Amino acid sequence: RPLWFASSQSLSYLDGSLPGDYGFDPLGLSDPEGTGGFIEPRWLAYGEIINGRFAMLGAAGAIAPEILGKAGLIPAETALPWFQTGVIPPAGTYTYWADNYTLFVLEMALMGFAEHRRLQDWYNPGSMGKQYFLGLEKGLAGSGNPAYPGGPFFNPLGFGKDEKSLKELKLKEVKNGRLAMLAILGYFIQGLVTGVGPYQNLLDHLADPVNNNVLTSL
Amino acid sequence: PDRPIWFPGSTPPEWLDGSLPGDFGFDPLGLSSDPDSLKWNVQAEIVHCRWAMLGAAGIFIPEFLTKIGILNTPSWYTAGEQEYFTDKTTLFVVELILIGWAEGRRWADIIKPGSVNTDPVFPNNKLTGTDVGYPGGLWFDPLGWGSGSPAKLKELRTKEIKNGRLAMLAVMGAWFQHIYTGTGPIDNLFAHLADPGHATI
Amino acid sequence: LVDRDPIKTSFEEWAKPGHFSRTIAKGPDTTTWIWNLHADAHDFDSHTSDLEEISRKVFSAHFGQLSIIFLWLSGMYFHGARFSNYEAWLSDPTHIGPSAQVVWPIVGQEILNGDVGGGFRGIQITSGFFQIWRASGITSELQLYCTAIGALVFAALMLFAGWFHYHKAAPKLAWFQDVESMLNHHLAGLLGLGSLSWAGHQVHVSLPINQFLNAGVDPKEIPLPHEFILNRDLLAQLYPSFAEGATPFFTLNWSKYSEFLTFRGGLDPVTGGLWLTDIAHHHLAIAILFLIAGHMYRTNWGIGHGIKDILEAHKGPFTGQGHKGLYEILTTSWHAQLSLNLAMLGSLTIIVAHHMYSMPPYPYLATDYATQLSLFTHHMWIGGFLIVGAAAHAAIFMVRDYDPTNRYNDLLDRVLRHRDAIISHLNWVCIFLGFHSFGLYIHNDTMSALGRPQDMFSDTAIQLQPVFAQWIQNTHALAPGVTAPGETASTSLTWGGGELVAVGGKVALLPIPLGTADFLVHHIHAFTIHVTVLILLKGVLFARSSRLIPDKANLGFRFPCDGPGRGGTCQVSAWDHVFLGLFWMYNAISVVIFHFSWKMQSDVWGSISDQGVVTHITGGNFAQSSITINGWLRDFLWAQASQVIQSYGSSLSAYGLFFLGAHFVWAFSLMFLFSGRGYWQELIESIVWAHNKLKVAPATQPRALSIIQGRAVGVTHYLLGGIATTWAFFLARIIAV
Amino acid sequence: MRDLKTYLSVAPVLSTLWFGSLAGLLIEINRLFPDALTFPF
Ligand code: CLA
Ligand code: CLA
Ligand code: CLA
Ligand SMILES: CC(/C=C/C=C(C)/C=C/[C@@]12O[C@]1(C)C[C@@H](O)CC2(C)C)=C\C=C\C=C(C)\C=C\C=C(C)\C=C\[C@@]12O[C@]1(C)C[C@@H](O)CC2(C)C
Repeated sequence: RPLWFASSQSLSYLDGSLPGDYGFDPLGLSDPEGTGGFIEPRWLAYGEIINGRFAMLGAAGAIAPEILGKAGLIPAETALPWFQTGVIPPAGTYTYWADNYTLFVLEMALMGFAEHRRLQDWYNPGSMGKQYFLGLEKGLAGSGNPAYPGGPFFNPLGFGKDEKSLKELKLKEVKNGRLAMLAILGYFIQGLVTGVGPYQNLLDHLADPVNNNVLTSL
Repeated sequence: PDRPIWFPGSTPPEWLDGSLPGDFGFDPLGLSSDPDSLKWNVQAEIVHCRWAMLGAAGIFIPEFLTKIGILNTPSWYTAGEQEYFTDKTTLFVVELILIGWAEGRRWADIIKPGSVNTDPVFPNNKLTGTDVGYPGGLWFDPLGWGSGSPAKLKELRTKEIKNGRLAMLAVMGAWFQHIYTGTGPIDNLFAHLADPGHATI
Repeated sequence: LVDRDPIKTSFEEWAKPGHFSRTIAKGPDTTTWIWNLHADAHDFDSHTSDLEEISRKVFSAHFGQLSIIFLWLSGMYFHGARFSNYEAWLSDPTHIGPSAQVVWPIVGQEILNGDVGGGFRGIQITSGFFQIWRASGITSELQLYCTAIGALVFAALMLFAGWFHYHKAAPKLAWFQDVESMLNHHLAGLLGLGSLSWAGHQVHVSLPINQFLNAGVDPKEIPLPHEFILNRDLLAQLYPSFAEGATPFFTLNWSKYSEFLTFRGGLDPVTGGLWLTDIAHHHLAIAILFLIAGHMYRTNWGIGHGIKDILEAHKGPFTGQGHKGLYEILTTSWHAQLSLNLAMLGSLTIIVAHHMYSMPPYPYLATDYATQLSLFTHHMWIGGFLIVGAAAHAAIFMVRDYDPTNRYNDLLDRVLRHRDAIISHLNWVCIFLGFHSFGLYIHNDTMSALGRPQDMFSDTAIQLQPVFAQWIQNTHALAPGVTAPGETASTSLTWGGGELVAVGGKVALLPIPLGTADFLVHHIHAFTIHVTVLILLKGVLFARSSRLIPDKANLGFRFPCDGPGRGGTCQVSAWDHVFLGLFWMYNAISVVIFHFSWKMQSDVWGSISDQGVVTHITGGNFAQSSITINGWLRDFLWAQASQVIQSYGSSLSAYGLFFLGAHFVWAFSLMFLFSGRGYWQELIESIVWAHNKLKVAPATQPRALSIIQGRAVGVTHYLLGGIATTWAFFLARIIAV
Repeated sequence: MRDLKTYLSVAPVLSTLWFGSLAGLLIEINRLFPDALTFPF
């Protein structure tokens, strides 16, 4: 298998079982000696998968309204950059059907339900399919792997029928999640130093690369 | 053991075995680990529930009718500042004496059950209850719905307990709403229904 | 290297006092059990012999200490926002006394709410928090409230961390013994990054706000700190170099930043403190130096040094094997590290106390005499206590953890083989210094009493000039332009430059002369310090054995005696040597603080007039009156105590009450020190008899205090009374004048 | 909790509570009737 900045200490426990495993662990955080707290290989893998999925959702979300605005498809009042759409009211705000703090409570309640159910699945596997939950507990039984629950709800199309195909799709998901996390970091830091939309950054760079660049922006 | 729990997937405390009505295994701090505290807390919860239901009715029904104009009763917040036929301390003393006689016999039944079930004046009259907290008898249970199979009793007591908890929450909410918004509880509901998006804290 | 859930969180151990010990947990047959419960509360080594458990217990208590400190800081910041006249003081620092405490009127105690200026009534504080807040750019009370809220949050976080790292995930022993990583992190991150962050804050917030304040602008009209960051035009107007941005830094054109990064030296005439640009440059340089220093010790990547390798390479023909084996001692015993750290911290505290007064770092601090005196005395006392604790824990390590069979060290072995010569030489030095330092005072007193002023050791009859210190003062006064070309003025105004700084009609700092009296007082200081060192080192060296008691190590570190045999063996333990050295530490620190107070009141502090004539507080009588003991008794103790004994009926009556209270507490301690246990045990027997007569005899039999407990109570009450007396006297004297 | 109630009956905690209540009562009494030198009733 290919290796990327592998080390003798890292290779003692990264044998390639996990998806997207290249032996990269210079700091040795996944060292399975004295595991505890939040420093644990299984929890770290689960956190990486979850963060990658959320960044994949967020990477396209922060750019989707922007590119259609320059394309003349949606009204210009809704084609705002991610940092002005109301996330930071000092940076700009937009009036929705309810005030931002009211939306925050509803979002917190719904996400609390979802994340508490997920966490309780993680702590004691197979628990969510026992107690009556509007009759929806039949499909929320999980599959024994916390990061890949499957089932009729989370796997409607029935993808990954073949084990090798499932392995390949898991590898693609991991790679795309890492790329999305890098893209999100780029989003944040580019917005910090330029103050304009990332799509505008790309358009400015394509206008000319020698005048709109790191050497000219910093 | 298979009853629904407040926190699905968790393990209920040992001292809560689901025998009591309205039992969902919610006791994070273990305030009723020993049985005596369990009995005392059950009695306190029952009393709080009934008082709260009476208070919720007396707060919300009068205020609803005043808004629509059938009656012209004052606000429940300021109902204590009106002038009545006598000084308020006299009414407080009368209340203290009467409720001291009433609650005094209730204290004895908790400590020593089955000792205050007889009429002091006319011995022919007795209370028919057998459980602490449910006195029974013709005085308190005239319709006779308080005795029967254990399933019926458990269902009825669970209904009473849950309704009492809801009433406690509603009364606390009304008090804090009047503290903060400075307006009647019914007005708050109409304001919320007018603009649900923005009529908020 | 952590363990999942080592110890269950329960209230079971709360209901069983003394669970940490097998003997104490049995039950209170007598009253000695209650006292033994508290004396062994934090001795983790006695509870168990496992090093990992002791390390885990030690790690958690520091979190509680940090939480307590954060709560203290939160209270200090909150009181300055709600019960203070900080805003009024900000517009007139030279005529308003800081105050941050008010009193409820109940029993006539509202007289303590004296007038302090700014339309406020309260107690005048001398902790110097107002100057710190001004130097940080704080203007309103909202910022103080936010700081208090943040400190409360940090205290809660520290408490939660303390609970977590003991009941949920406790680190293993191998984690604690990573000394190289700990040193690297505490050098690069804790110190260097903190200095860098403070330098950034001073550059971006303190400098413009302080410049606006020194310009005389109303504090309510000064732009908020965030306005200097969002609007670079304001900073460019204040400092033109800010218009270029960070380009000069990355092109090594650092000369452009000379406007706000200077090397001036001296004091700011407007405020009387150091230039803030100098402080910012100093913090930047210190951050760079500490960041470089944190990359020395080896870690998982090969490059660096091994502390064991460094230690093992140093040995000499006089010392044998040298430093081999010292690495294992310092990585296995908690007491030796504690002793070393305590000694270093005490020395650093004394150095800080000496440095703060002659180089005022805060605005309007030099002209606040009470704050200066309070800070000096407080830091000196703290340093002395820490220094004593160092020797105490060194003796503890010597008694307990010393083991030549498995932890042999050549340097420690050689010291223990010639301790007699060290002790005898130190004894001779102490006797010589005592004779030739204090004896000159008695000679002066006798000659003055006999009517022969021409035969005294004084500046007019027989001079004893400190020629060496005067040479240092002359060299430092001429340092700029010769040996420090980049400096404009000297580091301190006390070197003897000749320039005087006056702020608000008062003298901030000026050259301090040295004469015959300074010689005598400095040699007195040396004598006292040498005696204290002698006592502590004799206690440490003879902790295990001596010619009198060969098996002293078997009796332990804290035992009263070994009977009346061999003529008497009272106070032979190492604990008794600390008990005896505390008195000498008290003596030395009291003499030092008296010297400081009299010298500053007589030769430095004062008022200046329009024509520029200085009138000191006491009129410069230190030179001719301090050469005799009668002079110290009369012109210092008798003359300066009229402020505290005449404070009744005014806002300073609390100091007058504390004077007598501390007198009583100090005098009360002599009962425990001069008496013995047998008399009090025999007296109790008669008292118990009458209780038995009336059926009121307790089952917990009353017992007299042990010998060690009695000595500890005596020394504690003695120190408390003396320090409280000196505190009340100093504050009452310095607040009024 | 029985063990929590046991810890509240230990001597220092009970003494602290008793003395705090006592001091509060005395302070309130002196606040209501200040500067008392003789018993007038
Ligand atoms: C049965 C409980 C109950 C109910 C139905 C309401 C209902 C209402 N409250 Mg309210 N409130 C409650 C308890 C309750 N409160 C309590 C206990 C407090 C004290 C913290 C408050 C404090 C409060 C303030 C300060 C304000 C309201 C306001 C309002 C109104 C606008 C909605 C809103 O912002 O709610 C916000 C509600 C909360 C912050 C409390 C949390 C909700 C509690 C825990 C009950 C949860 C509901 C329950 C679990 C669901 C099942 C019951 C359902 C059938 C109703 C609305 C009519 C606002 C108003 O006047 O409208 C114009 C307003 O300004 N409430
Ligand atoms: C970083 C600082 C530090 C740390 C962590 C320790 C830690 C330790 N020291 Mg120690 N020590 C220190 C500094 C320190 N010391 C200093 C500076 C000195 C010199 C004064 C000493 C002198 C010293 C001696 C002499 C002894 C220790 C001992 C010990 C060990 C047991 C502690 C114990 O049981 O105390 C229990 C704590 C108390 C009983 C509290 C004391 C109460 C104080 C003195 C009175 C405060 C008065 C107060 C203002 C009045 C209010 C009262 C209120 C109720 C109204 C422990 C490992 C003992 C040891 O190792 O024995 C084997 C021992 O005998 N230490
Ligand atoms: C309720 C308990 C109790 C009672 C009935 C007595 C009774 C007596 N004591 Mg006494 N004593 C007590 C507790 C008690 N003592 C305690 C706890 C101490 C230690 C501080 C002493 C120390 C003491 C001395 C040193 C002397 C007496 C003497 C005497 C006798 C002279 C009368 C007198 O007022 O002396 C004065 C009584 C005192 C100064 C005691 C102080 C008051 C204490 C602190 C009260 C504490 C009560 C305790 C907390 C009970 C808790 C009750 C709770 C569980 C409900 C008298 C028989 C004298 C005597 O004749 O010698 C035999 C004498 O010289 N006592
Ligand atoms: C009980 C209550 C609050 C409950 C608190 C809870 C949930 C605590 C929960 C937990 O403990 C558990 C379960 C388990 C533990 O491990 C953890 C915690 C989390 C600690 C509210 C109200 C409790 C009590 C109430 C509601 C009181 C009612 C008042 C009345 C009757 C008023 C009547 C009047 O209004 C009229 C009718 C007309 C007016 O004119 C006059 C007046 C007099 C104003």
